[PDB]
Amino acid sequence: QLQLQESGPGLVKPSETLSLTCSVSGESISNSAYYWAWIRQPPGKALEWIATVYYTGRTYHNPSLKSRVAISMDTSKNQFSLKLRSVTAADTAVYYCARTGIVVTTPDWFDPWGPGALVTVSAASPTSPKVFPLSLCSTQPDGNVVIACLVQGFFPQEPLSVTWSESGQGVTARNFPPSQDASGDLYTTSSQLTLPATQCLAGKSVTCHVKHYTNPSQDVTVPCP
Amino acid sequence: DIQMTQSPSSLSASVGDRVTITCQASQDIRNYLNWYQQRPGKAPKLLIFDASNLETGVPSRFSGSGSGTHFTFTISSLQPEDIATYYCQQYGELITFGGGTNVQMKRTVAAPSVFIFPPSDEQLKSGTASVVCLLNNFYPREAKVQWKVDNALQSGNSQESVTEQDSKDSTYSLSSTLTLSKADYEKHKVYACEVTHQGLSSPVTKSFNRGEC
Repeated sequence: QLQLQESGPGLVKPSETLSLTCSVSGESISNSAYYWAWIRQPPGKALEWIATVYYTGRTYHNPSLKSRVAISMDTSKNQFSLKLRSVTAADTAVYYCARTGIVVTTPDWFDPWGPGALVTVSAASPTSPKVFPLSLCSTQPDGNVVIACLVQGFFPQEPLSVTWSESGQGVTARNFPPSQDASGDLYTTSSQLTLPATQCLAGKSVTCHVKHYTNPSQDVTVPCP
Repeated sequence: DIQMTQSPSSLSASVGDRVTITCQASQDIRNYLNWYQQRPGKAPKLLIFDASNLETGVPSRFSGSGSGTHFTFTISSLQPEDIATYYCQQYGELITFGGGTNVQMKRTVAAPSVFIFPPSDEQLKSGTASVVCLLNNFYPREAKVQWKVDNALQSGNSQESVTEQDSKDSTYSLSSTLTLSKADYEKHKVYACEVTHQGLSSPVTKSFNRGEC
């Protein structure tokens, strides 16, 4: 199947140039049938198409970004790339690559897309989260056990993924969007695991896996009640 | 050059409601107007191409009409799965997107389940202390989590986090984390989060005394 995959840095310092590469699999970008575009989306804001490249070298550009944008294409690697200059906090966004020119000989709509890569324009360096096991001091609910993981002080807020060693029937994991700390600059969230008390006996423990940014996943032991 | 004016910016509708999003083009784009559905954390998926046409893998309740400048996207019978942000996109001149419309589902009132978590020993050894108050599967979204430390109202030392509306049961979940230094934490005894929500006849207070958990 046709798949697109963005690659790039998680962080780029202000005023530097952002570089992204889309790796295309299952279709040749040198084919005259399709164009190849970059779209971005700031967190909480609308989609914004950036530029499109064609095998002949023809390029289209968003008028509000043409001056800072360079799009190109590597037919040998079957990749196409985006370069955004003068990045500020306004350029913090998820960046998508997509195929266009589906029905007409010029760009029409985008299908399919890449997964999207977050790019954070910040002078700050990554901060790994400090993960802490949480134990319910409330009343345990109706035959289940509620445990949690505190994921405190990390940056950037994404990509943050929390999974648990237990899953399936009777198990429900709840994750929450990273929240900016009142402390400053860092982010904190939590993950909740509800599972049958049968599956979290005293003395045993469940592991919550916190994978943040490109670092390996932290694995923290969360004791059962 | 060509601007897409998407109205409204957000809406809440009931199951089976007729939901219409309007996209006005600043000039003629004929039928070169597409519609995308975007789930949170995912790339947008094409639903309607060329103003009216159904792409593969799109339920029949999604439709589009119009040609020229005024375009309409219609969910004839809104389902809980259809909660998403929707964008119109024109290609009459380059590519521009509408501002977007996030569609939220209306359902019956559901009170939150509340859970309090005291600070961990590992975090206390690290110098900070965080009390966590969790709210599970509530509707509507509006919910107040009020922190009281020895009956004193806490300000500027908490952070809230609401999940996306659940695509199955249309509820929300909320996390509130009161954060203090270990010094300020050990200077006080009672720690309570008071939860206010329409589904609760009276506010629910989950509390604990320091070191007694």
